Amino acid sequence: KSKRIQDPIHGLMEFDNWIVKFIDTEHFQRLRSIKQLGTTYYVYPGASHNRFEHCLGVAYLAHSLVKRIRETQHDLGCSDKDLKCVTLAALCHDLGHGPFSHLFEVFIKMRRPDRKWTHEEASIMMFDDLLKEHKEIAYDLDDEDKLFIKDLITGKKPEDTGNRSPYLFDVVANKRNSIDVDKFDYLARDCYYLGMKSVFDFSRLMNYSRVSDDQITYDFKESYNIYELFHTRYSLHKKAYNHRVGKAIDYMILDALIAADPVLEISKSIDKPSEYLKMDDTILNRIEYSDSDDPDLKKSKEIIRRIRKRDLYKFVDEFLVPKDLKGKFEKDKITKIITDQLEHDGLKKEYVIVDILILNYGKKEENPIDNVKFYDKNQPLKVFKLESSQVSYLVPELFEELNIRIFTRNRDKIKQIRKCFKESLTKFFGIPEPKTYYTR
Amino acid sequence: KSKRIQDPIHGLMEFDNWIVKFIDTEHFQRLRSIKQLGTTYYVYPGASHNRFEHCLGVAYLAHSLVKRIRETQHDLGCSDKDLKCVTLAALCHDLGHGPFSHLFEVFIKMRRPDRKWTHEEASIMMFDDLLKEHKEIAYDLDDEDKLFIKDLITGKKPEDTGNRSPYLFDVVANKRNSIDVDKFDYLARDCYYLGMKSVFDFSRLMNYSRVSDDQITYDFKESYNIYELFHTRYSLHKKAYNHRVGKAIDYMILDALIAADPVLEISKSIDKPSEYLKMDDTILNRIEYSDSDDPDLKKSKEIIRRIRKRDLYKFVDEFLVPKDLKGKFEKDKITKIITDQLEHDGLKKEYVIVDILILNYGKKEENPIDNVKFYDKQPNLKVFKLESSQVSYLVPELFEELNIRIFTRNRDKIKQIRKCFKESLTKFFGIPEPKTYYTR
Amino acid sequence: KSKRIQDPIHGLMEFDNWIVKFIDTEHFQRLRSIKQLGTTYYVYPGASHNRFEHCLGVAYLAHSLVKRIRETQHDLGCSDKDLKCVTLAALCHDLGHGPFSHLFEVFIKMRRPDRKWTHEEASIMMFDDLLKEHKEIAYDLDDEDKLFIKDLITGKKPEDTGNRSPYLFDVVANKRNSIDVDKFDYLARDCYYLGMKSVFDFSRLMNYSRVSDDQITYDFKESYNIYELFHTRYSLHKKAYNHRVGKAIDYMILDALIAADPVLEISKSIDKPSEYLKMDDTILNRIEYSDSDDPDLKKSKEIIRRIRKRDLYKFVDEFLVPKDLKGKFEKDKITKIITDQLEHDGLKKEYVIVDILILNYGKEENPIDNVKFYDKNQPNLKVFKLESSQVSYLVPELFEELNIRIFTRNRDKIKQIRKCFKESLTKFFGIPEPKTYYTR
Amino acid sequence: KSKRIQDPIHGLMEFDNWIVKFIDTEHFQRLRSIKQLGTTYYVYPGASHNRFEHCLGVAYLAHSLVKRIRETQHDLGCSDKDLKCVTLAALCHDLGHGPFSHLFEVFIKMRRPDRKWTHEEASIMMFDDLLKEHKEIAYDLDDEDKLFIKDLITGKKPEDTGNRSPYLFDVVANKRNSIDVDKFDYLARDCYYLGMKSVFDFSRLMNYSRVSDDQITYDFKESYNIYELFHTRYSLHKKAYNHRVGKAIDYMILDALIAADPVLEISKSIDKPSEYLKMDDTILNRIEYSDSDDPDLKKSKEIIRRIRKRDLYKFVDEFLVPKDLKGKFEKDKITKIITDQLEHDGLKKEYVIVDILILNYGKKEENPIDNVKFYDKNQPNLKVFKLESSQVSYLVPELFEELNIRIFTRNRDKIKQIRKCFKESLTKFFGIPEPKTYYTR
Ligand SMILES: Nc1nc2c(ncn2[C@@H]2O[C@H](COP(=O)(O)OP(=O)(O)OP(=O)(O)O)[C@@H](O)[C@H]2O)c(=O)[nH]1
Ligand SMILES: Nc1nc2c(ncn2[C@@H]2O[C@H](COP(=O)(O)OP(=O)(O)OP(=O)(O)O)[C@@H](O)[C@H]2O)c(=O)[nH]1
Ligand SMILES: Nc1nc2c(ncn2[C@@H]2O[C@H](COP(=O)(O)OP(=O)(O)OP(=O)(O)O)[C@@H](O)[C@H]2O)c(=O)[nH]1
Ligand SMILES: Nc1nc2c(ncn2[C@@H]2O[C@H](COP(=O)(O)OP(=O)(O)OP(=O)(O)O)[C@@H](O)[C@H]2O)c(=O)[nH]1
Ligand SMILES: [Ca+2]
Ligand SMILES: [Ca+2]
Ligand SMILES: [Ca+2]
Ligand SMILES: [Ca+2]
Ligand SMILES: [Mn+2]
Ligand SMILES: [Mn+2]
Ligand SMILES: [Mn+2]
Ligand SMILES: [Mn+2]
Repeated sequence: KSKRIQDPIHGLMEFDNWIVKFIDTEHFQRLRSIKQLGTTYYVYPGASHNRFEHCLGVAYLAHSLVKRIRETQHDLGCSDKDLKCVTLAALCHDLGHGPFSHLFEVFIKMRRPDRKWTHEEASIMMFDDLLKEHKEIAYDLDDEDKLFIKDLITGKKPEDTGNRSPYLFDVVANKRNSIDVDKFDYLARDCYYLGMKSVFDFSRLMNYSRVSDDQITYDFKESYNIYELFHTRYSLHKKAYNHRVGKAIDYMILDALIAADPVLEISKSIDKPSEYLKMDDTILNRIEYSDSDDPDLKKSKEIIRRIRKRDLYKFVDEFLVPKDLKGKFEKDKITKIITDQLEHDGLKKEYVIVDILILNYGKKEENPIDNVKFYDKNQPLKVFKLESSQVSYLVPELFEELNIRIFTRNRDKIKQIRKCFKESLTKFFGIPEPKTYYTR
Repeated sequence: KSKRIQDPIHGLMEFDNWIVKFIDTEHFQRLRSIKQLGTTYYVYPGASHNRFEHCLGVAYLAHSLVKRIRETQHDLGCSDKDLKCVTLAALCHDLGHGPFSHLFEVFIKMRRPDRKWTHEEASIMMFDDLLKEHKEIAYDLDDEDKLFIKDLITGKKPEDTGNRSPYLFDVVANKRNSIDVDKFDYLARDCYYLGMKSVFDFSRLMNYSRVSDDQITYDFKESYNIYELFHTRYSLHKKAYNHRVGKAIDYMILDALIAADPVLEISKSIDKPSEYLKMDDTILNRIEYSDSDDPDLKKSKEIIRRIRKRDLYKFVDEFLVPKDLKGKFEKDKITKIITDQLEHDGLKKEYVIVDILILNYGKKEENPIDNVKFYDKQPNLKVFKLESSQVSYLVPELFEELNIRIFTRNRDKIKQIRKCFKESLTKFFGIPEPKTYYTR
Repeated sequence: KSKRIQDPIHGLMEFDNWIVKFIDTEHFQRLRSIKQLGTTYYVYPGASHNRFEHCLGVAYLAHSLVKRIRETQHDLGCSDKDLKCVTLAALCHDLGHGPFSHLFEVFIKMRRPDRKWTHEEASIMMFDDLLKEHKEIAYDLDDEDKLFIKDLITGKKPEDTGNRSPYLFDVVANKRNSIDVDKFDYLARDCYYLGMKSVFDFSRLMNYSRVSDDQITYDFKESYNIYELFHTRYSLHKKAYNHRVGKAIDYMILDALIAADPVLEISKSIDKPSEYLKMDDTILNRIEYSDSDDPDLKKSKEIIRRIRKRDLYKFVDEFLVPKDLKGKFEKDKITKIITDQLEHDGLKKEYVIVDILILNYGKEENPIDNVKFYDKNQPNLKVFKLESSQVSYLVPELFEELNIRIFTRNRDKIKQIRKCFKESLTKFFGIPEPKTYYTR
Repeated sequence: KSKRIQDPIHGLMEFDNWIVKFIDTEHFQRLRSIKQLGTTYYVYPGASHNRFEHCLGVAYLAHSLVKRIRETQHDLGCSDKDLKCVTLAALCHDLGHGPFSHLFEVFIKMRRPDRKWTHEEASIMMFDDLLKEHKEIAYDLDDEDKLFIKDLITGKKPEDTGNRSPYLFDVVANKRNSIDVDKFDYLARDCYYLGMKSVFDFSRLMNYSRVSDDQITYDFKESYNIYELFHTRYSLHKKAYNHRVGKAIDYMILDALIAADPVLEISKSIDKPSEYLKMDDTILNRIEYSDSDDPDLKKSKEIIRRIRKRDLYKFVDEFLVPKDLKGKFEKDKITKIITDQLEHDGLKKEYVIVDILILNYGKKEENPIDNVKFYDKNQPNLKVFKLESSQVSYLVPELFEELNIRIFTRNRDKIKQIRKCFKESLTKFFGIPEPKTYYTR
């Protein structure tokens, strides 16, 4: 009946036999071969964790959070089916992730930019395919139930929630608060495995929440803890997720996948669920260990061998554009002028890689503790909202960061591309003195 | 002939006999009876630690850091005597702390305002008496070495450093960076004992620093870690150090010390070292259990019995002043108006307590990382200071935050003076509807 | 009403309003000044915790355990009244501890050996006085319920459990198994504060237990966890509790209390609860800082100054008896021949101290004795006992250890007393060569 | 030059540039695709770590320890070459590990028992190939240094260590104490990743040791800490390393490997370095993601399919032999009685699996604390001594060598039936009329 999974983050998690059925499926077990942080493992060797174990924690969190809500608020009318759908939604929210997680999206964009593929779109396809091949374990699931699970995976804004337990949309994919149990898991899981520390305490948000006004409301004593949630995500982005060598290795993995695409048809595995079953991170080993004499795979094997020998794409120069010049930036425009500068004075454009780095705290430029409602235990008083002049705390110095990083495929000539970077910056942005991150 | 002391933060601490004899002085062992966090133990039962164990950690960190500097930079001319002086400075930096730690500094502030007594001065007096009664253990120290220890304890600004190893002044009492091993210990110690998490890693700061420009410079990779030093301290202030009930219990202690002062001469103990040797946290127990029928001591026991019954001074409300009204504030000027407001409607002044809270991200109002010089293991020309864009992270919204907190010695008139605080706020130099802490 | 208290081991413990009424009493608040490990703080600086916080954890653990039992086994009939009794028993079990915890028990044994006093008896008396002094609290409990609480504080053998929830006797003071939530707290709290590690995990024993056969049964997969409970207690005794310098300072505190006993009536405070409320660890400070001219206070003050100066009683030698000579041992007899040996061939007998050390793993019982198990894998309701032939794990080399440790009050001579010990061993025991620990 | 690598166990690890060139070889980076705990990840999802990160820590600890010895005991004569040699042994001590670690040894033994191939032999084979294909990075090593490095990986008894710094054999593969920095790392790394606790503190063992009598001696105050090293490893075996379902999936992987061997020739990979370079855990995916219709491949594909659907081999029962009955026991002889009993009154023997579990507190039935020499800081004149019941009392295993007979079934419908045959064959093998198995109540 009930199962028990030992996890370093959540301890011992209990899953009912109903949950276990969807777990013991080739669709979900596929997540064991998909790394949670992609190429971070190649810079932070502790980041070996996969999306499989992360999804178990989100399902455990969502099930127990909704179970606490149902039992403490019996007048809410939340049914057993509502608890089952939110548990399946949490369990299958990352089912559609591809090899190296978000990097597969960039790969498919570079290959088929018109398909507009995204990982949670594949989550819908994989969820349906699991229900088709294992309809026995989903006998109790209705057609309106099946769409409920899919709508919770993607999340809905507070205006288009409907009448099917609107607070349940705050659990897995939060569009109003961005405070969800999925973030509770990976923030702590990645912190644990990267060997990093965090102040945010998700257990207090797990137990000291409540449902009011069709939304999950939190104790007003937890306001600074909610601050530390997005602070942990901000710090994780600034310390590990956006590491420069990790991005250089990311572009090498892309060039390898592109080269091996015509023979293996990697960018086509997303068209069929049967083909997506076999797509995971082991594709890198398949290319590496391929003995074929195809010039595509030979180029792809060379890039993979370059990873193993640490002969990676080197960094050239970085530039943070000021907020005053943010309006003039354009990814396609800045790429053309830079490549023209290499073509005019320099070498081939094949060497240079123009990378864009967008760091957004919260939702765009929105402050923390926005659209979240608070309560007081003493006053059993309507939900309230704290004003900007009522609470102060730590804040990101720059809410929106625009960084134009330059990588070179060839490690021979870096100083010439570094000079060419300043030449392109002074005539696109007009700044006579481009204050690049490598100042003089 | 050394001694290894086991500690939950630093593991096995190694102490040689030259300082062990200093640790085995009744002057140092007095710190066993002075809690590190004063009255925080009454709200956080885990905060049981005292200043004695903290000072052992600081002495351990100062000795190991300076020993590494001596073993890695032989050209600095740092002697074994210089190792002794900075180690002794660390051990005795908190020697002059009184009962309930900083609570005693504000007790003497009322009783003897002209004295302007600080625990840094008592540390000098206590250190002097230590050498007076234990001159057998200070035979190799001259007055120059003695005066060096005094200066290291008080800390000196970079300009007033002299040529007696100016870099050593950054070790125990940093007046330039605020990055000292004292902060290293108690931040890790308080987090461990309070049960709160920290984002700071002091071991990295200990192992990745070098001496240059007559100061302590840090690796560029530790820039984020330096931010998390003050992040951790800020969060600790916002959650534990400045707890409202902690200050409520504080004001009770001050009142009880005031009533017992004409009988016990508590405020006079800071004048003679042999009188100060008998002054610690236990004076509350001595007053509580004393059976004398003195009228001045009767009120002290009544206040102390109020603590045991948790019939404490009740928090009423607090007001976070806006940035625009900071210059419009004056502590003594505003206290007049709430005194006049209470005698109009309500009761007498004896029930209200006005409290000022100054929360500082680092000493005073400045970003402390702007005073840290860094080095990049691509050897830069000289040690450099981080520019505006070289690094961006979590900055405080208000570097200096002023909070007007209102406490009452009567628990029944919580709403009569909650109004009078708002009427005083709205009538003093403010706004039609003040937004205090409990306004919604 | 309900209050939550942060604890570094249990996180956030919630106490109902009826529990807070007991906490907010001078009887219970007295435990704030009763160190959990007595003089261990003088060897392990991290052991600054008190009996106050330990008691909160036992109450939280006991309450949470028995409440989960009723919510999962409704057929048991465990009423809300029984939940109240076992929670109070856990909260007040250590209410009778005196200064330095168990050390005070040895002190009263040496002073009034005919009283046969124990802190449990003082815990009942402190519980009776608490109710007498607070008539407004604890209205639900009747006289029969008051007897139940006292019986749970002392514990009862399975033959005298009665007919009112006999399983509840396993929660606080377990006599048939010794597996209780009291050990769950201090094993973890002492490890945390001493800076030690343990394999035992009380949380697994908390949520995976079942009540049957009028007792508390456990999952048979936790049989090795039960092994590690008693392993952790055995390891804590062998590493911290029984430290040789800890016992040396123990005798110093005892000698000082003896001198001051006629004046201060320390050993007589266990007769009147009103006198016992002022009996806490700060009594050492009142003696140390006394200005009285009585000769015993000077003798008491001189010993305390020896503690601060670290001129402690020096450990001379220690001898472990073999199993075949255990029966030929008697504390009074071996002390006499050692005393007579010092008197004839040596110095004054006041120098030598003869200390017995008994270390029992659990008598000589096996750690899985008398605990019944249920199989969660196969759905079952019957309990079973694991035979010794179907389990194998770690086990102490010596289940019972008897050591004769000798300390001297005079550190001028040691080798002389050490020689008298060896000659007394050959005269009291038939061995010609003494297998002491200071052989070489 | 030097590089700093962040690790959750050791924090920041520094590596000199010469060590980095070995790390950045395809032979070392292959360990990124080999799980440290084999199939344990299928039971404990936190145990996702690979041999690459574990070997990084071991080389870091081995370098730190030996570097300290050279700086605190100049008179020993430990050369830079010696420090280079032991660090390389630590980095390559797991170089020849096959897919799912210890599982591959059983696959070679089952397929080719005459070879008796061990991953130390493959470690030798892949270490020689590492230097052959990267000769520019090993220019300073001579033939004797290579023999020094190779022997440090295996380890040597105290009677077989020469005069070339014999204490260094205690750093990576300790044959006298079993106290090496290999255990220092994976004991902590496995606990951190499985989500389990440990009483051992390897930091104390790293700094409170001293070399004398051609060995590594430990401070007297660390005697309890040493006991907890083997306490932690013993506890890790009883809950994680020897999990029944982990062993059940171990046999599933084996059956699928034998079934796929005629087509993929997996067992031949242990012969040529170039082929073993492609040998890692990913072969589980290549077999299940192939598309050929070979009947041998179809049999292995089904086994992998039952892994994903948790239609695994079911644990039947376990029998701990008594100490008296341990002398009268033989693996091949007891197995015949069980198959004969199942072929008599049951179904075919293809469903039953006979597994013999051997748990050692040390290496065999010796106590490793009896082979470590201790010293005293307050008595430096006193020669290093062994523990001789003088303050030597702690927790020891009841059986220093635990022998367990476990039965697995390939079909879950015959669990109760095979359970009877296990007790039947137990009665006709041992002189025990009523055997008390694991599931007997
Ligand atoms: N070299 C190397 N670094 C690793 C490896 N695994 C994790 N890392 C970490 O990831 C980071 C990658 O940086 P580098 O390997 O130096 O890449 P790079 O900066 O282009 O190379 P350099 O220009 O020589 O510094 C390193 O600093 C390591 O801390 C590995 O296998 N090899
Ligand atoms: N001296 C001293 N030791 C402390 C103190 N706090 C904790 N300890 C620990 O207590 C242990 C025992 O104290 P010792 O000073 O060694 O007592 P002792 O063994 O009788 O004295 P010695 O003759 O110097 O060895 C030491 O090893 C320290 O690790 C302290 O404040 N002073
Ligand atoms: N009452 C009480 N609280 C404690 C104690 N120890 C720690 N605390 C914590 O300290 C916090 C302070 O709250 P209270 O003691 O109730 O003080 P208060 O808020 O002024 O009192 P109330 O108005 O009744 O809430 C509590 O929330 C507890 O979590 C204790 O011994 N008694
Ligand atoms: N079912 C299942 N168990 C897992 C999984 N991952 C880890 N485990 C753990 O492995 C343990 C044993 O696996 P089980 O699925 O129970 O397989 P089994 O014990 O041989 O057979 P059953 O208990 O009848 O299901 C479980 O108790 C889980 O804690 C998983 O993905 N599915
Ligand atoms: Ca309150
Ligand atoms: Ca000593
Ligand atoms: Ca099972
Ligand atoms: Ca680099
Ligand atoms: Mn996710
Ligand atoms: Mn300090
Ligand atoms: Mn207790
Ligand atoms: Mn290894």
